[PDB]
Amino acid sequence: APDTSVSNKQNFSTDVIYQIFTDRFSDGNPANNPTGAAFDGSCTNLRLYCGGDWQGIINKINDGYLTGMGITAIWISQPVENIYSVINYSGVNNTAYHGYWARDFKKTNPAYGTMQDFKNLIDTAHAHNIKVIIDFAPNHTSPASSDDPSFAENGRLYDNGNLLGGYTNDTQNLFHHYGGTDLSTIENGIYKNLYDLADLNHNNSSVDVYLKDAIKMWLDLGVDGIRVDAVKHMPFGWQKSFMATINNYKPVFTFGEWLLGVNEISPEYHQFANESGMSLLDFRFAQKARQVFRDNTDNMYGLKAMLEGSEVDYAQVNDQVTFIDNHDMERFHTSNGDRRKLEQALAFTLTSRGVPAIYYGSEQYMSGGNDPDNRARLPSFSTTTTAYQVIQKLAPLRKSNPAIAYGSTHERWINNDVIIYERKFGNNVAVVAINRNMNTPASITGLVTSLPRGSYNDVLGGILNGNTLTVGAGGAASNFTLAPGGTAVWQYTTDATTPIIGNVGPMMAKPGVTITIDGRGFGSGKGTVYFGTTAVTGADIVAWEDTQIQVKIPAVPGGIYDIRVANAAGAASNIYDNFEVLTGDQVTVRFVINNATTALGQNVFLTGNVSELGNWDPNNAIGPMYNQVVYQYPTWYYDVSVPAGQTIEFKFLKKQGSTVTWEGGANRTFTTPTSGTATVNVNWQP
Ligand SMILES: C[C@H]1O[C@H](O[C@H]2[C@H](O)[C@@H](O)[C@H](O)O[C@@H]2CO)[C@H](O)[C@@H](O)[C@@H]1N[C@H]1C=C(CO)[C@@H](O[C@H]2O[C@H](CO)[C@@H](O)[C@H](O)[C@H]2O)[C@H](O)[C@H]1O
Ligand SMILES: [Ca+2]
Ligand SMILES: [Ca+2]
Repeated sequence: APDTSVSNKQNFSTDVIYQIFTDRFSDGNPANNPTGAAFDGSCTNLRLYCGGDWQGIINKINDGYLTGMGITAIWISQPVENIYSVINYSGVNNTAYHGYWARDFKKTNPAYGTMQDFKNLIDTAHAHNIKVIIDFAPNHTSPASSDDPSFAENGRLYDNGNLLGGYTNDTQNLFHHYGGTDLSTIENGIYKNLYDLADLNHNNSSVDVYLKDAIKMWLDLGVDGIRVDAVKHMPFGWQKSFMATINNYKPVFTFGEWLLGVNEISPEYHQFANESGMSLLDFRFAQKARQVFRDNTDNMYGLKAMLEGSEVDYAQVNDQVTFIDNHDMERFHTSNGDRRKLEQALAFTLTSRGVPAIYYGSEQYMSGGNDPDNRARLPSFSTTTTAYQVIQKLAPLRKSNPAIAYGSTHERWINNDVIIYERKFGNNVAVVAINRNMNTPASITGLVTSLPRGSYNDVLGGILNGNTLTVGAGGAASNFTLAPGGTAVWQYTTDATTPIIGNVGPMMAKPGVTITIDGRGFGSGKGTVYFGTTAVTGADIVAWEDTQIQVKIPAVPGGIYDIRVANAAGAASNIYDNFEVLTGDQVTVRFVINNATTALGQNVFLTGNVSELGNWDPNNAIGPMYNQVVYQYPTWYYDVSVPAGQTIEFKFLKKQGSTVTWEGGANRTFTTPTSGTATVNVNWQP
């Protein structure tokens, strides 16, 4: 089907996501509203339920509020049943309005709707070519005190009505009981509890299998994407086996939230987007966009350096979800902030690389500080605000112009307050000019673009004071003055004669899974897909058309491969690298090694004979292992995704800089479980 189709669950670069807090959008069914102390119909106590639901979203899709804006994907609050308690935290009452305090991952939150209401939402969104992304928060259940079992619902987890267990007297060890995190280390943030939430123990086989069973249930209901909460607070090896469960079953676009502060660049963050099998909410983008367009704490050279730096640091930058604010930030618009600042920041996000997300109420200029004040009920459904019109004119270009959905980003003109960049994909191009200075016009001289000659009209129709661009020979533009606050977008689309790959989804799966390769210029007739030098042709190519190919992963050994497409005429595409072929289905095994004493700067790692363990390469070994919370030094431990049902060979090693010290003796062997969990507990062999 085409790359822009609503049925494309794997890749979202052609979409614009509207992020809805279900409770704060529209109460379409008053009969499902919480009663008593859990409800506030005026929505002035922002920690109570206001009444918004799935019928309210169905209504705003039907009457054209969302589709008039050009939205093609909706991201809603976690749909699962939550605790019913009103918890009083030092005077103020709190409810699960936000969907994050789960008690049954197999049932719906009835304040939002019934399972029939969820089905009706999937089907009415799809009939209007809107994809549906759900939050999924598998790190915890709800507020709990094992010392006081009467507090809230004591973190109890149910499985479709059946109690699996609570936090007090957890003889099954369904939960973690190591105390609360001080966030000092990533290790500390993973196994210790955050706030008062009952942390799930993913090394318990029942919890592992249950969470994997529950995500497949929501995939069977037709969801198109998953946003997973608190990814830096769950074992990276368990999350990799969780992604393999999704990708080897029904692959959908998945991304997580790993929060970064202003001008924080974390290698672990980039490593997670590049290796987990999921992408990330692009905080690096969001924070620099706020410094330049909102806070004025950096200028356009900072913006340029972030766009240029992130194109390299993210192995698949077209999968990162961008935004200028969301549920974990103060709203972009401030009380004394010029609305043009919000309007330019939205135009910047909508024409940039990645998958744009707009937080509900941006188009109505909502302001508010941090939680809960950034989650007020949206005040109006006015269809005529400038911000609504800016999204309406620009959001369609992600479907119609492949330079915007997939293209590279090239700075063509810049100074402290102005940037003009070009997006380019084959011969499709979009050029965007932004002057953030609200009182000084900018004289543009010397602009050269990849546009053919013509008089290009601003796609924004001059509403943000843009102008026509006259382009002559060699892509040279005639000089112009960019108005104060001016933003203009100019574009040209045409056919690709040669194959170009813009995006691939999923990026990690076992042999036989169908992956989706999107781009332009593939042609009508089936050609060849290369995974490395292995060619797959004929019946293994499930679908071929000019913008999308669906092909089965060949039976190649586990490892990472370059993908390349050749059309029927033998013309080959660009390489899309970093694809990981798994050895098979995954299970997460806890590896524990005792008596492994180390020097300062020396850490313990694991490697072995399958690609998941780095294929005996010390530079690709698993670790550094942990050694503080679950087990303490000199015992080291780590949760590692490993192929299910087979005998692996492995050894531990110590690494300090360039020096590797391998365990002596024979190679260790272990037969892994077919999907469930397991622990290996061994002693260092000198
Ligand atoms: C649990 C929180 O998770 C998300 O934010 C994460 C992010 O995904 C991580 O990878 C990142 O690195 O750390 C962030 C912080 O954990 C999500 O976006 C947050 O909004 C989410 N917050 C929830 C959960 C709770 C905790 O029960 C609520 O806070 C309550 O807890 C405190 C202390 O007990 C009380 O004083 C408050 O009054 C409670 O509301 C939040 O309301 C809710 O937003
Ligand atoms: Ca309601
Ligand atoms: Ca955790």
